[PDB]
Amino acid sequence: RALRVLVNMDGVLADFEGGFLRKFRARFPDQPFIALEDRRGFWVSEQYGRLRPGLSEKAISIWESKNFFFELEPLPGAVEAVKEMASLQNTDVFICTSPIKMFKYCPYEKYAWVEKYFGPDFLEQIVLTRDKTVVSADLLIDDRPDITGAEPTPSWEHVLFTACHNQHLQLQPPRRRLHSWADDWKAILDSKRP
Amino acid sequence: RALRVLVNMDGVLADFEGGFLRKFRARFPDQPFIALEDRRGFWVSEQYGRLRPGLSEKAISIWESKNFFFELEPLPGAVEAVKEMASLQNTDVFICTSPIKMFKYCPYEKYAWVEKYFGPDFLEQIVLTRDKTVVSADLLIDDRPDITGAEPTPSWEHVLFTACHNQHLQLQPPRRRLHSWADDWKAILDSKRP
Ligand SMILES: O=c1ccn([C@@H]2O[C@H](COP(=O)(O)O)[C@@H](O)[C@H]2O)c(=O)[nH]1
Ligand SMILES: O=c1ccn([C@@H]2O[C@H](COP(=O)(O)O)[C@@H](O)[C@H]2O)c(=O)[nH]1
Ligand SMILES: [Mg+2]
Ligand SMILES: [Mg+2]
Repeated sequence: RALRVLVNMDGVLADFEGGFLRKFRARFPDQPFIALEDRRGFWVSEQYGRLRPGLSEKAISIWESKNFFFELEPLPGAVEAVKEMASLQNTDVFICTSPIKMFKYCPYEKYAWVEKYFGPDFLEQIVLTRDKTVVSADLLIDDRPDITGAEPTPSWEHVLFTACHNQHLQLQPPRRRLHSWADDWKAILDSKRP
Repeated sequence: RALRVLVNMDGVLADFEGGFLRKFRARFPDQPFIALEDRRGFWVSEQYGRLRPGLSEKAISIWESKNFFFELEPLPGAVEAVKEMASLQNTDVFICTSPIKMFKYCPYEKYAWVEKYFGPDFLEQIVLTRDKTVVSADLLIDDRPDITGAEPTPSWEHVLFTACHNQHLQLQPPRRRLHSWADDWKAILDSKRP
């Protein structure tokens, strides 16, 4: 009865691409890097691995480091939009995020980040999972183009959230984008309501 | 097409009740405690709060402490059963667990625990969520009697896993139990297959 919306964290709420580039450049000032305009494909590490030998492992070391997730800046409009979305009648919002393989800091810092920006009561809305297809909802707003897993027919419509790495991608009809949080996300939600 | 089974962690895989009692008694040897045979109701803290003033907060302090989740012993047969279950043809297993409010240690230690007992490749199968009703599957094996959330009609059948706190409960037909991991869990799975 309530519309359920899954909102991805990295690349949708949290500025993973920007934070990564900044910290990569600072730690490795003598290595080549990929400017955001030149990013292509979900996997940062893979593009860096193509750019130079040993660069994938260096890239990985940035997001495995303590404070990487906690110190990510919110994307413009993301906190305000999600707060408003959650407050709408007949609308349930969950933050759905996939932790990295190295688990020392990432889960903890993602909870801390959500507490920081959305408050203690929002922690109840976090779902941490590597497989988003087993989470049921009406909508999933997520910057990754290919979302697959154990469920071959997920219940959600995946709305692609624009990011540097996907901005040039042609989608198969009838796949839809949310171009930024300034774009009209209420229209997208409303299209799914009775 | 593959049968999907959600297996709860505390009280099903990990011996939360036993670990809690042991550590409570050791930390607070002068306080009254609740023997496992006398446990009633999901909420440990609530029963302790009825037992004596200030005991709820003392109980909470045990599972908020570092190493509490990591040091939980597996329940008898749980690791062997879940390993076997995951290896079955046409069967996908996810571990579905609700972290406590205090997030400093709990998420991290639950990942570490799953790595310890099931190996690195099993980390992909963990779902951390306060709301299990938004995770879709054929079966949920979980020791908590009342499993509710944002989805009024979850896709799973909830099979109640016996625990000290629920062993006396009469369920509404046609709700079903798994009495322990020595009980015939394959029959329960098979009952859900085409
Ligand atoms: O090349 C990459 C790019 C992203 N990620 C990880 O993928 C997950 C996606 O996070 P979210 O967008 O689901 O929040 C993050 O934990 C991020 O660190 C990688 O492991 N490798
Ligand atoms: O009185 C209680 C009893 C259990 N729990 C918590 O409920 C969650 C259930 O874990 P799981 O059975 O979903 O793995 C655990 O994080 C456990 O610490 C409480 O907060 N209070
Ligand atoms: Mg993302
Ligand atoms: Mg449990």
